[PDB]
Amino acid sequence: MERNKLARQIIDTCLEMTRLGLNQGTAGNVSVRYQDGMLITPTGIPYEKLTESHIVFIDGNGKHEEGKLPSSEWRFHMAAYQSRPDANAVVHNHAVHCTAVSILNRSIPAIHYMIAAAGGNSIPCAPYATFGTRELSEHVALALKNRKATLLQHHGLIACEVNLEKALWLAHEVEVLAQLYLTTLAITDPVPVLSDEEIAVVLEKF
Amino acid sequence: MERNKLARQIIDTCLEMTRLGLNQGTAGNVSVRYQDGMLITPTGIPYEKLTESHIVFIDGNGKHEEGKLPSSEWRFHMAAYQSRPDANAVVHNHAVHCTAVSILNRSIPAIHYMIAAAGGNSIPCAPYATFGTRELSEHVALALKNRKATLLQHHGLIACEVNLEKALWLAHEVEVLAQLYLTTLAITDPVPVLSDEEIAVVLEKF
Amino acid sequence: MERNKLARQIIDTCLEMTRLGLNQGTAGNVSVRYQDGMLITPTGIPYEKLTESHIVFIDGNGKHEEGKLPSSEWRFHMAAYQSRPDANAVVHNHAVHCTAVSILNRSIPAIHYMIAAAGGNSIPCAPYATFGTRELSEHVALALKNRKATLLQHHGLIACEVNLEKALWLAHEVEVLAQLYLTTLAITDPVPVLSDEEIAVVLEKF
Amino acid sequence: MERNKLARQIIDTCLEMTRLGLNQGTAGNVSVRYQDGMLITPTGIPYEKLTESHIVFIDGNGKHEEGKLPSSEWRFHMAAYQSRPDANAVVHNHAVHCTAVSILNRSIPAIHYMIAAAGGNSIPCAPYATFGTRELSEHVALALKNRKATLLQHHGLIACEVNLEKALWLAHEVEVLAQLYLTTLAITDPVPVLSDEEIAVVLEKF
Ligand SMILES: [Cl-]
Ligand SMILES: [Cl-]
Ligand SMILES: [Cl-]
Ligand SMILES: [Cl-]
Ligand SMILES: [Zn+2]
Ligand SMILES: [Zn+2]
Ligand SMILES: [Zn+2]
Ligand SMILES: [Zn+2]
Repeated sequence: MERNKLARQIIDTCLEMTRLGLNQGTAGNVSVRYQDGMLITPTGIPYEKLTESHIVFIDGNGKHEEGKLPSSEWRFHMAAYQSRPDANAVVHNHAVHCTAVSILNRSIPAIHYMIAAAGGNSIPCAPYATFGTRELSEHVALALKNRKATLLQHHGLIACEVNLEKALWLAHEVEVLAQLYLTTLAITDPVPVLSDEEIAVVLEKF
Repeated sequence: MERNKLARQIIDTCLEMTRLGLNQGTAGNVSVRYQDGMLITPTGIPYEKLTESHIVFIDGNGKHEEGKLPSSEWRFHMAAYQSRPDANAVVHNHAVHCTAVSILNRSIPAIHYMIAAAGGNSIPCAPYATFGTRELSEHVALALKNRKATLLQHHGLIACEVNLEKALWLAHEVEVLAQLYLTTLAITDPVPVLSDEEIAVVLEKF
Repeated sequence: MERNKLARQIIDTCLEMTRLGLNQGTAGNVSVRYQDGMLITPTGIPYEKLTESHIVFIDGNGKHEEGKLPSSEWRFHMAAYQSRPDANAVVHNHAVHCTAVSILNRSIPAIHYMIAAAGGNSIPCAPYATFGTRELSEHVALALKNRKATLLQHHGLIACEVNLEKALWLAHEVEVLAQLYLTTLAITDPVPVLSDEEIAVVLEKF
Repeated sequence: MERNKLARQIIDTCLEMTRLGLNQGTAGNVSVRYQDGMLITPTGIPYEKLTESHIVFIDGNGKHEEGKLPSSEWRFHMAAYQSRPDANAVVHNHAVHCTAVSILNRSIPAIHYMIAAAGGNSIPCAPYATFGTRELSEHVALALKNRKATLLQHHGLIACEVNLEKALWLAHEVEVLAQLYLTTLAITDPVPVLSDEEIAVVLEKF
């Protein structure tokens, strides 16, 4: 674990996240668990201007290194890490389809077998609270108790995994599931779903 | 403030606007406040052929330099500048989702907290008037009185900010909000929204 | 008018058409009026393998040069040229949104002022007939009598103008109008439209 | 037929499949009939890291070469080859629009004349069974009896042809048909379709 290799990967994740079309508009933030705190993207610097030197470190007490301002949404990354001790990377964005489903304040049900990737038969939707607020942190910490990803009402998506690319994958996969959901929901409501049992089998094979 | 640095930035904005997919089809126009008038993109020259020498200057009386024809939609950029004395850059386009919402002649309500970026709890929709017409100018001037962005009925979007990239961001952000609106509107009407008060809090934190 | 400059432009149009996302899937065909016949893209050669030598010439009697097979849809390009003597370039594709509207067998009404670009207050939809059939030719010739573009039922789009880039623009603009149509149609039917008179004014300013 | 030329083409297909936007999210798998077995993409290696050496060979008894793990979905490629003895390439993905239609568990009817490309007047939808399961193999083998492509319920798409690019084309064409279907279905249900007879004519001209 070297501070700079981790910093390079974070910028690469931010770039790749723009490449898949998850980033752009409000823009997300990425972080990796590090030492006692975490390394997180800074607030207000477009991925283009980013460099290893812009990545900020927040320790265990929420104290960030002097002269650097972490993401304005840094509080819930810590809630992510505290809630899922197995997570080493948190990716947060305001991707279009995820955000739209959270505007309807709905969980995404087992419409496709890959939903097992988040750890169960659903992608939850955490209740609304002002961004960067402590109450929002509880909402998300509670949602990630049993799921690796959650939607944030009238907000976006937050997904975590053991490393950055698996976290990016998950986040990207949740956009896909969100889009399949919106698309079929506009034709039939409720949308057909796989039973909990089939999901159990898939979870088994995963 | 150097005429040519500003001209280069305008072409870059036009290029970037095509990159985000806002431009193309009818095509937009960009301008920056300058001296007593403004520097605006010329009518009928695809971003590709553009150069610093094509950027036209219109003074305070609406007089443009000889041999150059400004954008056919130059009149409402002036209405933008006159209405918002704090705006130094106006970006206008006919982006797909913004235009679709203006076809329904609806304002975009507080469906996501970022709507506070336009200065309030909504993105208005100005009434229709022929393009390049003076009546259209009033409609837009009235809409931008209290908002940094407005939709134009059966037309498109017009957004302004203190500089070009913030204006481009806003314009891009309004497309996102427009798309979240259409998507959820096709499933439920009315779409859930944040109360004016929550918006007030966000405006506070912004 | 040099056979090879025209051939290079056609391949460029085919490439650009793929770039805007109009081409791909079934794939389109482009042609330019030439001498007594026309120069048209050949059947079954992906834009990538294309070269000036693949562009085929069909004379006035429908006879093509030996050893080269023109587009399987060459018959209606001739109907385009015969119907609109002012057209020097025909672009045909099976773009997604245009094709979807033609599946509903609906004309696109005056939902946006740019519809005047096709020459009136609507984009018609020609009746169905097997592709490469002579009856299909009449359907399209009749539709282009008074419009520069037309949709083909359960088929796609065909647009013409005085040169290739204006034809490409139009075709691209019709996809935009098609998409605005589908999007608002899924929320309200009928979709609000500009009166014939407003269109008349726009036609005047165009 | 050289093992390595085939391996290079498979990686190129995987890359191109990402380029059209079919791949990404769950990710697909490609294979080519080879000797007594087939050459298939390996499980868990992003197209970027892929190389000729990662392509795995499974013989006729389902035995794969030591030290290499084939795609977790290799069983139904064999069902593809056994069902369609004329197929030499199978492309499988979880493309967005195909998957959404299979979530509704609907076949795609003759909404556009190109549907004849799959061999008839429809694109079927095979019933659900756990991935990599033998029962899923029967479902797909039965569906491909008379069609070159089939959708897999709550899963994705599987298309085959005589070679890789024709298989890629078909797969891409099915996404298009899937999208035209969803789009018009959200406005009218049932969506207008061409009669079996018209399809017969097209099949004739194909
Ligand atoms: Cl549970
Ligand atoms: Cl107000
Ligand atoms: Cl008329
Ligand atoms: Cl049959
Ligand atoms: Zn956020
Ligand atoms: Zn305009
Ligand atoms: Zn065609
Ligand atoms: Zn699969």
